[PDB]
Amino acid sequence: MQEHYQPAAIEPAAQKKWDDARISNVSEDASKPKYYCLSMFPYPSGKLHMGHVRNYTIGDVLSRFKLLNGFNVMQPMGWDAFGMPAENAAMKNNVAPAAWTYDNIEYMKTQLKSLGFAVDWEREVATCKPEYYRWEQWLFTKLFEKGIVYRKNGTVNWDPVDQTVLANEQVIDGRGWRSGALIEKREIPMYYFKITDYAEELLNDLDKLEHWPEQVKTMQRNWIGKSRGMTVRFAVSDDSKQGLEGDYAKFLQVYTTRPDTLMGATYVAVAAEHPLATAAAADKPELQAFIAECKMEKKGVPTGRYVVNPLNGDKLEVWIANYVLWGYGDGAVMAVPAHDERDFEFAAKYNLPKKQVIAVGDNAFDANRWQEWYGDKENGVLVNSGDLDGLDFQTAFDAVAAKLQSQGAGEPKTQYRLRDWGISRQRYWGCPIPIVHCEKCGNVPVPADQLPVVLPENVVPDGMGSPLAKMPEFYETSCPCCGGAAKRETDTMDTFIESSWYFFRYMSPKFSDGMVSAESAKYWGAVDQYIGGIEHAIAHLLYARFFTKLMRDEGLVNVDEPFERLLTQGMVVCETYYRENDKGGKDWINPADVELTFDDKGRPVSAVLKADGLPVVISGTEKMSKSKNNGVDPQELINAYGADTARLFMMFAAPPEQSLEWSDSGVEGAHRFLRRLWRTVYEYLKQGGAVKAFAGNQDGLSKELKDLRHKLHSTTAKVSDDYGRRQQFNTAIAAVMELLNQYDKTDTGSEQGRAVAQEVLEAAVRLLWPIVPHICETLWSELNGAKLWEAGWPTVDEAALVKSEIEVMVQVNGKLRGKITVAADASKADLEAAALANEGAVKFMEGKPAKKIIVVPGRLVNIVV
Ligand SMILES: Nc1ncnc2c1ncn2[C@@H]1O[C@H](COP(=O)(O)OP(=O)(O)OP(=O)(O)O)[C@@H](O)[C@H]1O
Ligand SMILES: CC(C)C[C@H](N)CO
Ligand SMILES: [Mg+2]
Ligand SMILES: [Mg+2]
Ligand SMILES: [Zn+2]
Repeated sequence: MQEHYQPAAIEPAAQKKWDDARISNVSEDASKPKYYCLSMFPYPSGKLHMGHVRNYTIGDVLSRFKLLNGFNVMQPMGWDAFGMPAENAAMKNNVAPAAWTYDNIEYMKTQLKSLGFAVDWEREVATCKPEYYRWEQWLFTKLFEKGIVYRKNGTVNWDPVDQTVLANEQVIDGRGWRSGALIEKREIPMYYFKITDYAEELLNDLDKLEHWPEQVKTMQRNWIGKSRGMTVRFAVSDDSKQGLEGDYAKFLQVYTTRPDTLMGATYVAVAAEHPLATAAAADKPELQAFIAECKMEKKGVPTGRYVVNPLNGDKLEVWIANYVLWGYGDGAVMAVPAHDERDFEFAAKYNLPKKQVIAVGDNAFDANRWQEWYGDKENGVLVNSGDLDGLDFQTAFDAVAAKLQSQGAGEPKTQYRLRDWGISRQRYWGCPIPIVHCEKCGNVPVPADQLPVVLPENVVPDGMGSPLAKMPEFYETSCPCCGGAAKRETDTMDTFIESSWYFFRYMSPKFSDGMVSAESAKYWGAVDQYIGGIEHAIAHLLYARFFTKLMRDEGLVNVDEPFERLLTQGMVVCETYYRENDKGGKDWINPADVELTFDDKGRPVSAVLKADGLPVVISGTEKMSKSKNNGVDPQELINAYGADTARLFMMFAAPPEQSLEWSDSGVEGAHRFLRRLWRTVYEYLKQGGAVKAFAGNQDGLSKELKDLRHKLHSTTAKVSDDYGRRQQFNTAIAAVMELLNQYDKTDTGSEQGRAVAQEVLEAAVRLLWPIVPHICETLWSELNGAKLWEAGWPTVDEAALVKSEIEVMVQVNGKLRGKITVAADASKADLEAAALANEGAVKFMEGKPAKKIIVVPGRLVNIVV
């Protein structure tokens, strides 16, 4: 064994050894229980950085832990290679998108292989390859036939800088998710996935996800935004039917989420476009006037027409209001000023009545001043509401529904804030949309036998709109239904399509007859463990659940939910710098290329780019990001310190969910521990070579060696709990450091000492193998001739956890009066102290003090009083 810890020697050799053994290349093996551990795959948008090291080392620790515990572990990696992240990176580096993406993939694969993650590289996928994207084109056509995918014009989110529409989940603070530019509204036709058809299932199935962070589930619940409401019909009065036709002569229909307040409605408000607006305004120019202004600030006019409250018979006047849009669904609303602030305003304004139908506790009701308990929907009971009196919100809701339905005057109605998912993009680098536009047949899907519609890879976008829209060699084609001249769709699919199903593709990435083979889907089931940032909560983590339910309903998979456990690792953060460019954007600058000037107290005041000595903007600590050019490249840390140092630092510096600020001192501290581990094994082997590890009954072992075995097996129990239940890796390392601390203070030079040292060191290197496998593999081979991954996870010897104690009898004047339990090395004075604390001795000494305390070593204490 060499004295110096030399990562450049031992890390390539350990990786070759694992690769040759094919430890990470797995099949559908029914002999071992499956474990599918997945880290969210990266965009080819730059070099990986130490934040990726944290993400992917967490996954590797969990994978290697389960591997040592006898699971069939699939841990796959691949490339989220289509769409805006890869294409924008290519354009920023003046490379064609395809050439950029494939070269960047090769660099990222080199970076990850140097880190020694236990990855099944035979399951590698690149989502920009036709072998991948043909299957999402397939699913698209299947769903398009059923109307679950559809094309429709409408108002959309337009990003003027990325020059594309965006989905609602890609608008962050009114800005595009990659550009940071303010989003505009445009009317552009788009292709949509009808995710609202699955809104109830996507909401309710969140309750299944006991092992997701509550915050992720709450964010998705609020994004879906279910509201249980009530459709309510007010019959039009017999004298207000002039001009109306059809159902609009019969009743006025409204939607409300407070049907518990229906007994308190005092008027209704109607849109300027709703038919009763027109009928009342037909002979009313002062009403056509309001209609014209309309066709915020609440303005309203009475119409003279009246409708009838179905629950109490009240006649209510219909109002035109500018706050009622002809897209409301009904285009008309009821008004309860006593319990809704908006209605309280528009009724205090126009002096419209306010009737109280809710009481919350003993709060007085002032009909002149609004209070926020008027809107309390959780702690209220109904008043002035007939047989609804005394009901709470949920009970009154169901009772109002029964009432309305008994007379056919209403029914429950659910709405959602969720809107359908707009997926088409005016961008080149993405999956082609398998649609052909025929002047005779309409928008027709490309038949399955003609998929994929292949994206040409030799395109350099000119930065002026959709490049495929300028390529008749791509879009001129024949109609698949009639054979006539037609045009391919030139919009492409958004990147989030590929990431919504890649975790199924990993199960059978070479399956050429479908998205995923039935046999492999049945074997791997769902992802047991998913690791990625909380930034994915509203987009990917919602889209992926939706796609899973789609594929299940197509009969491709048999799970309802893609990810069983989710760990959202904290962000590695570091300094950021940029310059404003002449295009109005920001050129981000790596901290390594910056020279800082400081203060008298150490404040960074100015910063310059070393290349030109010209200023840069100090932007402050922020998430390490490829797109902000602030990453620390792990390959450079590996070249200087070794991959194990990079991995150990990221696992030790904080609990995995906590933000982790970059520091060079953290790097050196991790390396010094690895030197300590190396030196500890080297010095042990130097003084006699390896021996058979202690095992079995430990009677006859010295107290110091028993204490070390207690610490050893306590440490195994703790690390096991930390990897397997708590998923906390910093405390596992600290626990092994404490074991080594005790080892250092223990004399292990004797024959039994060396046996215990071997046991300690064999356990330590296995306990740490998931975190720093290179050094642990190498040290194990110097200690022990067997294969580490065949020796398995260390076992807790419960016999080693029993404390060394003795029971001593206490007497008073010779008569035995009790029994005490003392440490095995307790002094004679500890026995005297403990014996005089025995309730038997105290009770039978009768207050008298001891005349003498006879002690027989470790057997008997005799208190003479
Ligand atoms: N600073 C970071 N700390 C921890 N995990 C990170 C960090 N940056 C990215 N990740 C994680 O790495 C995975 C891949 O993300 P991605 O490819 O978007 O990297 P990125 O640095 O965010 O790139 P980009 O800036 O182009 O979005 C995700 O699970 C993401 O949460
Ligand atoms: C699962 C994917 C949406 C992850 C992205 N490629 C990185 O944020
Ligand atoms: Mg369950
Ligand atoms: Mg990212
Ligand atoms: Zn046709």
